[PDB]
Amino acid sequence: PQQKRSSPSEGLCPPGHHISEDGRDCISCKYGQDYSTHWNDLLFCLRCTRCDSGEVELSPCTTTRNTVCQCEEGTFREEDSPEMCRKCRTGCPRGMVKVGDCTPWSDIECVHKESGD
Amino acid sequence: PQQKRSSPSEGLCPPGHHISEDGRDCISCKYGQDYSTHWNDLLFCLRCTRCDSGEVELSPCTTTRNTVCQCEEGTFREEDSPEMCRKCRTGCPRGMVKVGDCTPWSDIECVHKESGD
Amino acid sequence: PQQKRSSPSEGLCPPGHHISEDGRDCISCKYGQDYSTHWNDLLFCLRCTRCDSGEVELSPCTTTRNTVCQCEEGTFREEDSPEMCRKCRTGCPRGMVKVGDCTPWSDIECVHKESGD
Amino acid sequence: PQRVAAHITGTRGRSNTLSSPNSKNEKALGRKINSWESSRSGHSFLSNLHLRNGELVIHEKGFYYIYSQTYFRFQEEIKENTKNDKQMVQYIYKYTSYPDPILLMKSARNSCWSKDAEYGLYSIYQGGIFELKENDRIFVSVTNEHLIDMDHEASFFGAFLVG
Amino acid sequence: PQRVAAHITGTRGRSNTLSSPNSKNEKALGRKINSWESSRSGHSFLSNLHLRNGELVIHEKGFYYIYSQTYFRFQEEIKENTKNDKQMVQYIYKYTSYPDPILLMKSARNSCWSKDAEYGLYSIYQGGIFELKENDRIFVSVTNEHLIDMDHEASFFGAFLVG
Amino acid sequence: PQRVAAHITGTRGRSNTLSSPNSKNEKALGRKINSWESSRSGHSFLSNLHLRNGELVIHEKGFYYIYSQTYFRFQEEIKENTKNDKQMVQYIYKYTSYPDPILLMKSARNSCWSKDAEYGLYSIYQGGIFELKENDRIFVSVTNEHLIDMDHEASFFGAFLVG
Repeated sequence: PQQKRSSPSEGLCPPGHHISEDGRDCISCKYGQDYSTHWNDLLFCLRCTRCDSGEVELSPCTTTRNTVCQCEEGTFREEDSPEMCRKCRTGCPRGMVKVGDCTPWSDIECVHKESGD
Repeated sequence: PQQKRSSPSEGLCPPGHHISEDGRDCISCKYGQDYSTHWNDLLFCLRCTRCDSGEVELSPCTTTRNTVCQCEEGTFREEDSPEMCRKCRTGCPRGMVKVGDCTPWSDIECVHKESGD
Repeated sequence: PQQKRSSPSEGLCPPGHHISEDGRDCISCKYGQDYSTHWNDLLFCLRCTRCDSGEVELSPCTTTRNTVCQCEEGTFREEDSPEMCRKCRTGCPRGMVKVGDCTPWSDIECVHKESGD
Repeated sequence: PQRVAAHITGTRGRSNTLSSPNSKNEKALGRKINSWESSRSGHSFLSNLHLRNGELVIHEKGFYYIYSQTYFRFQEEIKENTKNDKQMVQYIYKYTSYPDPILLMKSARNSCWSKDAEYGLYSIYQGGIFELKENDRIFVSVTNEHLIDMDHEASFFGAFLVG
Repeated sequence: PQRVAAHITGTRGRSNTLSSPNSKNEKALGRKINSWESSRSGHSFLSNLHLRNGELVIHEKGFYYIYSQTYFRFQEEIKENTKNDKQMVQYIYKYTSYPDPILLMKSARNSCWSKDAEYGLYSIYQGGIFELKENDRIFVSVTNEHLIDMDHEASFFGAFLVG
Repeated sequence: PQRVAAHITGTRGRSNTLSSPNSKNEKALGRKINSWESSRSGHSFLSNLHLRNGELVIHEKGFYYIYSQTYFRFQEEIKENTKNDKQMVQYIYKYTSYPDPILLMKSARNSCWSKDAEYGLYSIYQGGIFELKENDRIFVSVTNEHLIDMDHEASFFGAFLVG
């Protein structure tokens, strides 16, 4: 009933750690470098992501959560454009009115994508 | 001198069929799915092709012939452009006259690709 | 103290040659086809390069030196554009003056890449 | 001796299977290609590996060269003021004994032209070696899945035991 | 033990061989590349496979990872009203004991720009695993064969026994 | 038995290492990628091969399938009268017991659009088989190294013993 640091529960280590090779200890992930979000048996924690020059960091990487990055103001990203933030349109085309402003996850929304006038 | 369905001639099955693995019978291809055009020893018939949205079907796939597709009116295809039908030109450039109309295998033919006027 | 043609020094053959497989003689490279510039133990000489249609040959391939090609007049090549010669600009943009002429290794040099007027 | 490899291909017209039971990924980018054929054909096979919901399942632990080719083929009719600009990305993931899928490889292309442009042909192939444990699962996910041409010679997915 | 593989490359300047005896395919799309070098060099080789009319001939039945890279390189000087738009396609075929060639893989690219565009660089690589029988023959065919750069580091064709 | 293979990847943020001691090539085109990680990770490894100054060092003579993927990713803001036109080339070289590096493979792409174009995504993958002698060294060099995205799933380099 006496111990020290970390041992695997049912063969799984806690978030913020990874498991030893065969010897079985639970090693901590390195803050700012890698992490693990769930109980696991990874031999290596997961590498943190670095926000690129077109993004801003909302929260840093921790041994428990990956960095959270977001497109910089004036640009946005969607499900089919995960690779590069796209420049938001300044205004709607001739004949169409706003209705939706630029978000980090969406360009401007313009109406006459049905409506009268 | 008594039989049933299909047996391979000199180790080859007829068009519309393929040969059994090692056991050797001649299995029929599945109409609308696959085919074979010549006597053969394929373990699998050849898959039919499906015409895409820019093509029209001239004749369906049969156990014996692959589907026959052709570019849709207003578009054409040639030896170096087998992947996508290309839009036919509406008219000849300034100074050149027709001579050749748009075909499924050719754009318009314009003259002054030598000639006087 | 009597010999014939070519034998390897300390296991290396001279420029213009390559070494025999295991049997060890020094075979000459084929002029106009391949070469070798340094003492070596290649089992095959290096293939000569053929200047392409946008280049001019300054010197031919010899058993000892590779062909030397250069971009044709009016075009140029630089460290980040080794694949295709790029067309030299005819003149500088509005407001900028020459200072540097087109070379085989450089486009025109235009000033107001800082300066007064 | 015993060969460990697979090469599975699109189903041409059946293109996408899924249906209602379908099958998916998770925190994975793009959308999982779920329609690979699962049986022997004259152009595909599975030897000591099997398919489940579009994912190749590993039986023997080891180093695997994994690869995939995905053909983005589309005819496009733009209009007025731009909105057309496509990012064509092929992702290769693995599911191990960890809740979330882990990216192994990505390869991307972006459409160019705009307005004055009739169509686009973009075949994307990538491959590389990764260590996998028995029961690890690998799949392919892509953006703009609606532009993928699934003829079997065009889009495919495979792997084989290295060394 | 006994290695089964090959890697053959373009012949640089000799670019295209063919001549009068040449050699071809059939119902095959594009045009067969017939000029691969057929002997040992410091960058190519054939081990338990040989070349015939541009086609690699299989000696040992099995699963083969087959691949090819074809470099489309061209300087272009368009003119007046368009007509320029190129489809660059690399096809990989096999001839078995069946009269017609059977496509195994295709990979395509289309030129983009137009008018305002000085040149194009398009290297196309594809590869995948296929089961082949002894004496099966594999070759590569391409569209716009006149735009292919055959320097040996640029265009090549190969295969090796998998598993 | 004993596995001979490797797969090494970019270091994400550390992107480029080099520093003052760095390491280079020679008559080699482009610039050597010197920042591949040199140790075990959950996405890279070295088995009977090792890394030195960005170069993979061969231990066992043989036929090797060598490959590399390099992701050119860039946001671009052109201006007035053109000057923008990029040649994206990936080179794969070997150093043998010969003074100068010898090209094994190249693969190229050129940017298209111009002026009216916001960004470019160009993943380049190539691979092929070459005979190498013990102590031969292989590396990758590229043009526009400043546009390379070194996230590990994006850019990598590897090889394995064939046959």
